[PDB]
Amino acid sequence: AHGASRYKKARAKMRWKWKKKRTRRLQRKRRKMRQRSR
Amino acid sequence: PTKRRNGGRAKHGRGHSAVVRCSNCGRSCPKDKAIKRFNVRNIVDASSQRDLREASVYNTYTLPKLYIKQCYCVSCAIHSRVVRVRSVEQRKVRENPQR
Amino acid sequence: EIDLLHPDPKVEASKHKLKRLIPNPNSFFMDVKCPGCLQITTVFSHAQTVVLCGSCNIMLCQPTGGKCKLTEGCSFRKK
Amino acid sequence: RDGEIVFGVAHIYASFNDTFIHVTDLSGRETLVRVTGGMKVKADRDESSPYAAMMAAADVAARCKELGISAVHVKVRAAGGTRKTPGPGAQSALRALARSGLRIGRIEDVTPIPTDSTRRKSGRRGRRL
Amino acid sequence: DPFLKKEWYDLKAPTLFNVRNFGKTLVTKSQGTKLAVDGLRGRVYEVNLADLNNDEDQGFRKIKLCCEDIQGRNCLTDFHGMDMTRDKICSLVRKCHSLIEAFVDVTTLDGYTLRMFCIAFTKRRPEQVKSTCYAQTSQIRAIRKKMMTIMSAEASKCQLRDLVKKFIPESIGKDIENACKGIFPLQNVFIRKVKMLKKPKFDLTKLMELHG
RNA sequence: AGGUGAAAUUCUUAGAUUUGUUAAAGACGAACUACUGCGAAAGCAUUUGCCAAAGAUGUUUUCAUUAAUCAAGAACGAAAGUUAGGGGCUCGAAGACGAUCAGAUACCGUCGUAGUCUUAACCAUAAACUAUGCCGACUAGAGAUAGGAAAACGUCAUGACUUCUCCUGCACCUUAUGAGAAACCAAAGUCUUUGGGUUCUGGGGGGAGUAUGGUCGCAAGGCUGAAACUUAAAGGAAUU
Repeated sequence: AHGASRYKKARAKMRWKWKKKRTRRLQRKRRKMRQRSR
Repeated sequence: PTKRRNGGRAKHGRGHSAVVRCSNCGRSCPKDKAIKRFNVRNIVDASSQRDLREASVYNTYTLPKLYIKQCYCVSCAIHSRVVRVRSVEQRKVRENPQR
Repeated sequence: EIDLLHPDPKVEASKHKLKRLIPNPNSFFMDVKCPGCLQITTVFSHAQTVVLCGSCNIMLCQPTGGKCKLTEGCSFRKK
Repeated sequence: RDGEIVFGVAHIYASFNDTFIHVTDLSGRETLVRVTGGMKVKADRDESSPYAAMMAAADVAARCKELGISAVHVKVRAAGGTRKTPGPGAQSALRALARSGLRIGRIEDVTPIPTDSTRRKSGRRGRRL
Repeated sequence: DPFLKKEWYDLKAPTLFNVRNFGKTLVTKSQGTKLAVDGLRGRVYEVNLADLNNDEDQGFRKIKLCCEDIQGRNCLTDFHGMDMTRDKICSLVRKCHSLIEAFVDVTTLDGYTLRMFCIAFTKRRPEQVKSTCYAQTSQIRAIRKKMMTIMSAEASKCQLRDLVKKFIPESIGKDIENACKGIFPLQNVFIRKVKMLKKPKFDLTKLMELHG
């Protein structure tokens, strides 16, 4: 996890707001693909 | 680390302040953290106003002053050299320069 | 340099009610003389109600925040 | 004629990008002469400039003498509204009406101001340049 | 070439103001269907009071005049409303005072109805060391109600012709101040702005009594 | 005319932009506005009335331990978003062209649908911040400030102001043989001279707020929440 630090960005990084969104699109896709195989 | 004890917004026991748009930038900043200079000034400078005293109708006339309240963005101020920037010690002073 | 056992009369008068060494009330009672009647009435200094006379109701005092106002020229003697 | 010094309100609209010099009767319904910074100068940059607003007022000065008008009430104006700080034309245009010899009276700021209103352009983070 | 088709008309003020002259305007030459004196009717004329007085005082404020009737290169104005200049009201606004405002919609004995406004600012005393000074809302409400009642009473008792006269010496502003001291001292106390909502009928014979 | 760093798209003699007086529409309440107020937090600035509710102060009223903190469980919870009706001015994710540039799906410019506003449901998260849990005791002064209360042969006319004391607020300045890694701190003090009461959370950095299972949701997603493998440093505050 990460909790409060979540977006510390102490050193050059991707940027948390973008990172959260990128993972959401990966996750959303995982759903329809897993429901397709039912 | 905290650069200011205050945080620069000067807000206590609210949780929510009013908002104003910057006069140059456009930006929504909080009213408390805006940085405001109420510019009173007469319309025609100083040097040029003697033309109006020469030319005009009526025996004397008070040339009426222009009243506006400017509000700034921090970034608009520091670019335009209203505030620039200060040392860590001299930061803390809150008085009027040019009383 | 300090005396907690024997504090000064001047300073302990200034303090709050309860913060004094012995707590006691700064309110008091009054024998009030309204202008018409020769009668007298025992009235509390801080009165929360509009106090009437002993017969044929005039009005002694109207309630306020703290001490009640007494109605026009009428004298009062503390107990 | 008999009582000299007849008046007419002048309406110096002076935003950024252009300066408008307008002359009208006291009622204000009927106009007398209209000049726009950009009628004089043809850059687009120099529509707003000190010289264009000065040269605008000289044509207004010439036309005012012919029609009747020997004197001018005046009403300066920034764009104001949502956008309230009158442009570099307004310094030079008001000076230029003096050097003609129109008789000036009664200056007013009349730039329109809300009692909080509407929303301004350029979004939340503003016109980042 | 366009302005050969026009001719000048002369505006005339009320007798109340004290200066007959001031109104100069051009309505253009008349044409059968759309004639000049129709188009000249119902124009509106914001004019400074220190012009009408003819003395250098009351630079602030403006009086609006609309010409109800026209007769032979002359225009006869009964007034539309009152206004204050933005130089004045913005100079009076300073930091660390309590701005009070008020209004009432009021009917005169003469038919038409008005919507007056008032502005009052609390004033520091002599020998006052307090940094700011303010009115405690409750105090403000009492003052505000007092302002409207006083304003309402004055407008109602006097007809519009009479009412304009009250405005010239600014007597109404003074009256509110001396009533309200009991709550809070105040300063300035202007009437600011007035707006006619009706104009009741035309009435030619009533308007000629004004123009002496 | 517009607009810009400079221009163009766009609007214009079938009369724009500017001048003036109206009318309609729906937003938003400038200046006064503050190291001010109120509110459990989210939040709350036009006038007047109605409807309950709250704190502080005052009290030689009353009950007499009725209290503090809280696994379960429950109410409210900005903005965005959703569902069904209204309303739709301005602004304006998408989209559209016009610029800039090597390219520019961006910054800049001109239009512009959802949305923004409101009634009725949902959602339940924000740098939702004082990044400091909630009650209690004691530590240190000065001057301001908001609310209430008492005093003065006080000054001007029940109130405004002056001087002084009391509690209750938001803070601020100065200083410590008090604390801290330091920045700084009337609390982060009274803690190796270690125990006033209590709730929740953390154990090197990733993998990961991911996988699977559960449960709430109309969805978006929320709450709970691993491992294999990986790595010698990540991280904090000051100095040059």
